[PDB]
Amino acid sequence: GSMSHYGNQTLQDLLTSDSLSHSDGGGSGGGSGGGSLECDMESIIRSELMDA
Amino acid sequence: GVRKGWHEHVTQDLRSHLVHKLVQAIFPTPDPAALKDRRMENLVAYAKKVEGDMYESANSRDEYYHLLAEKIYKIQKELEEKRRSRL
Repeated sequence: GSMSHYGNQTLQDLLTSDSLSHSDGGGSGGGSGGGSLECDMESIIRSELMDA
Repeated sequence: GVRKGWHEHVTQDLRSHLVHKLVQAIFPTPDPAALKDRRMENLVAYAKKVEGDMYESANSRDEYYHLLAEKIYKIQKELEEKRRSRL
C-alpha cells in the first residue's frame, strides 16, 4: 500500500492469517493490563474520528 | 461511490473484519466485549469512515487492504512507542 518502511510483513501476515486464512474473527481481544492506554493517542483520534 | 468491478471481490465479511482490526489497533481491547462498549460506536464509526474511504480509494480489495493495513500499522506502533518509550 505505502510501505516506506518495508517491515510491514508482520502486520500484513497478521491480516492474511486472521482475515483471509481464518476468515471470520470479529471477536478478539488481548489487551493485557487493560485498554485505555491510548490517552494522548485519543487526541489525534478525536481529530480523525470528527470528520468522515 | 463509482462502480468499481473489484468491489464484487470483497464481501462484507472481509471488510468488516478489517474494520474490526482498525478498532483492535486503535483500541487495544482487553476483551472482545470491549468491542461492544460505548466507545465502540465511536471506534467503529472511525473504522467505517476509514475503511470506506480507503475502500473507495483503491482499485482492488487487496490494495485497499494493503493501504489500510499500512495506516493501521503505523497507528499501532505510534500508540505503542508514544505511550511506552518516548514519554
